[PDB]
Amino acid sequence: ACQYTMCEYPHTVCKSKGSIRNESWHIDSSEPLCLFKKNFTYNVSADWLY
Amino acid sequence: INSGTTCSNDLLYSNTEVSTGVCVNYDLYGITGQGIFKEVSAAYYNNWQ
Ligand SMILES: *[C@@H]1O[C@H](CO)[C@@H](O[C@@H]2O[C@H](CO)[C@@H](O)[C@H](O)[C@H]2NC(C)=O)[C@H](O)[C@H]1NC(C)=O
Ligand SMILES: *[C@@H]1O[C@H](CO)[C@@H](O)[C@H](O)[C@H]1NC(C)=O
Ligand SMILES: *[C@@H]1O[C@H](CO)[C@@H](O)[C@H](O)[C@H]1NC(C)=O
Repeated sequence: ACQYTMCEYPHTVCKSKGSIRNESWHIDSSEPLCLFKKNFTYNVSADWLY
Repeated sequence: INSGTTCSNDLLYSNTEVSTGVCVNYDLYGITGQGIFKEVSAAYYNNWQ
């Protein structure tokens, strides 16, 4: 949770076999005003997420 | 200044002084009160409780 500079047309690009595009959903390379920053873990083999 | 994450202390002890058998004050994770502690063997807490 930060103060990002979002795009007009955001998308993502997969990492298993990357596509022709470039994952460009923001450009805020200013280590901006991040109010929250966290990392949690989950099972890779579990089918559903909630 | 006055915005962000890297705050200073402002806080109390966090003392490992759990004194059972007597009556104490407590401010545990936000909840305040007075009570008597007593140690016991339990397993129903999970890793987010
Ligand atoms: C949360 O996890 C992500 C991914 O594991 C971390 O992002 C990496 O950060 C390192 C150090 O800055 C970079 O060298 C990597 O390139 C980053 N990976 C990706 C995919 O962006 C992130 O730093 C972690 N956040 C915290 C707070 O630990
Ligand atoms: C993606 O980024 C790389 C490195 O900046 C660049 O060489 C490549 O042309 C970019 N892809 C597209 C479709 O613009
Ligand atoms: C969750 O992770 C454990 C540890 O590897 C694994 O044994 C289990 O199969 C995973 N759950 C599912 C639904 O795959």
